[PDB]
Parts: sequence; structure tokens; C-alpha cells
Amino acid sequence: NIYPLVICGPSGVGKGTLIKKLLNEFPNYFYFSVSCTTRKKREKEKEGVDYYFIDKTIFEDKLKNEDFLEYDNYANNFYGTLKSEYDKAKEQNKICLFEMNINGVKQLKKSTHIKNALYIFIKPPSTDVLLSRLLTRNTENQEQIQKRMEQLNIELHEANLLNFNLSIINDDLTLTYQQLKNYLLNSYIHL
Repeated sequence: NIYPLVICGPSGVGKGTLIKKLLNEFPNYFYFSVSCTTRKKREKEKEGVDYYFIDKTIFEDKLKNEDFLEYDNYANNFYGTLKSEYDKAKEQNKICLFEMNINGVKQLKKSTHIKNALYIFIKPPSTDVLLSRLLTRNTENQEQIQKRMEQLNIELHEANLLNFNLSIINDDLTLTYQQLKNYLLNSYIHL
């Protein structure tokens, strides 16, 4: 059984960039988990790639069956990673790579479907930088932007109560990827 790899942290820490480099460099070793969402598919978005776009009724049916490893709600839409994503990774005999926020990780750490996963926490250089990147990529009003700021404060607070196999302050992408890559080479690739 190949232990799944979870790259986690709050939005804005650079998870996406790090994962893309990883997948680009070791394309034959990973199966990138795809999540479900009730949000409407945007123009450039691809079904089965960006997400599995479904509606509220189906999402509710899935929860009813407890088919999720983790579920979340953001900007008035539901998101969740199905246990089946892990099965597909197994089917192809590859490392299942999960991109998650802290709310997701705590659900994975309790999940009975998966076990022995490797958790890599990608931290921001600071809270100020994390919050600033939030405002930068957002054009919201006071009350709403404050809610997202509080959500990020909760993420960091929750992260402090969990244990990760490795934690990296992503100050410099190059250095972060290098530490990440070496860790993964020793954990999965070498020999």
C-alpha cells in the first residue's frame, strides 16, 4: 500500500505552485486527487480535472453515504474529496497526492478509509503576508473580507494543534521545493 501524500496549509501559501512542480517533475509517480464541488463550472474549467462539478442533491447523497474523506463549504458552495479518488490512485498503482487546507487535514487524520498518510504543512512567511495575499486576490466588502481573515486565523490555530511529518515556511519557492523534493525522494522515489 502506497502511503498517500498530503500537501496542506491555508489558501495562499503556495501549495498549488509546489504541487505543479512536483507533478511536472515526477509525472509517472503521482495521481492528483480531484475534488467535487457544487459551484458552477467556469468557462476555462474542465470537468474531471479542476473538479467534479455536481449539484447539491448529489453532494448531499454522497454525505448521506459518508463517501467523503473530507468536505468543506466556501463562498456559499460545497467542496469535498471522495474516498474513490484514493481507489483510483490504487487502481493505477501510484501515490495519491491530496491538496488540502487545514480543515481538510483534520478530517483526513480521523478518516478510517486512509491511514499512514504523509502530511506536509506549507506555512506562510507570516500571518501578515497570508492575510495580505487574501486581500490582494479579493475584491470583497468589509464584513465578507473579515470573515475570510478570521477563517485563515482559524486555519493557523487549528494547524498548531496537529502533528505533521514535515512543516516548511515557504519564504522562497526554490528552497521550499528543494526541501520538499529531497523529503519525497527519501520517502518514495529512491530505491
